[PDB]
Amino acid sequence: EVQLVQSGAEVKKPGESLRISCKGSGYSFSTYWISWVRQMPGKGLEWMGKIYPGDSYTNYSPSFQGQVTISADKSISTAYLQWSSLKASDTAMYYCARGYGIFDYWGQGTLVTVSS
Amino acid sequence: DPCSNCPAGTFCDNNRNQICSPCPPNSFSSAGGQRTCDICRQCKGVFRTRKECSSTSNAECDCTPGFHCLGAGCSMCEQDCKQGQELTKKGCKDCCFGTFNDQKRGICRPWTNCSLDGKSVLVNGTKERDVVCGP
Amino acid sequence: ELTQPPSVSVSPGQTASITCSGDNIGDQYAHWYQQKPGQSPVLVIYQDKNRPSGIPERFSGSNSGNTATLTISGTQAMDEADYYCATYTGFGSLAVFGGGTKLTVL
Repeated sequence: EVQLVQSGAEVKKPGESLRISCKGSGYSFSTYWISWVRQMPGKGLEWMGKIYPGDSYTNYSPSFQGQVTISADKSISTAYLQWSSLKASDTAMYYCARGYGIFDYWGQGTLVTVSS
Repeated sequence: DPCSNCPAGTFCDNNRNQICSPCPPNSFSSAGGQRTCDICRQCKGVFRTRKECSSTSNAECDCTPGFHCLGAGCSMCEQDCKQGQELTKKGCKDCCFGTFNDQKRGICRPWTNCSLDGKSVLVNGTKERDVVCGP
Repeated sequence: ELTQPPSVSVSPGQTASITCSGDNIGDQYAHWYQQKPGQSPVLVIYQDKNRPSGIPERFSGSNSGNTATLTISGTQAMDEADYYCATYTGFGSLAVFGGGTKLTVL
């Protein structure tokens, strides 16, 4: 079976940097896009951007451009989402998903709690 | 609970006083204790039969040639295109200039800009192949 | 931008209609995701009208003009969830989710 397994919950302070991960297994990781999706508590899904891990080509939605960095290590079939300085408003669930418009597999989500 | 006595391939109908009854043809039950036999999946159109269904296991599909699987158990089929193309609602369309696709599925993506990392272009890109960068 | 009604409520057995409006969204493929509390989203409709195998046949979809519609006939309590429309735009290579619709069943 194909699986997207994300890293565990994070508890951080504002101004801290953070990188969370999403490991794909059971398929050719380098040949499917990986999208990152934000869901603030009680709010809707928001597409942040995507990466093609074969050559690490990345692009972002305009509201997340310059706010986060998406990266990948294809030798370990892992995609990453990172912040240079978290804000309290970054508190949210973050999902990784396979695809660019059709998201046929989803990670289990990573909760990030940012509190002063 | 009596319904646990019905193994896979049978069902325990809570009507008719919970008796084990065998799954009718073209239905199945993959686990014991089920209250109904599920309808066997049918692979039609873009879907193609990979395994027929038995009394204890659902049929399995892949996609007919020209299509590729998506989702667990190949629950969805999406049309192939050729290298140098991408799928749109209107059909397969050639990649835009400056972009490429080296697969029979997915979307086009831009050529690597070598200059941004102090690199030069060794091989120009095509609609099927990325630009090759050198030192 | 894809706009959905924040709430749709029905009684069991009634038809639930969830719209997702956007300018010329009928020119794109619309996909529909279902999300239950505490779970990851699950795709219930793809390419405006196609249903993945395993999704109850009471789920259907359409897309035309400036509106895509997810329809649940004979809605059941197990269908209570948040529903999100999504499209991909090649002009910019962006994916866009609608704001979401919370479906409540009496």
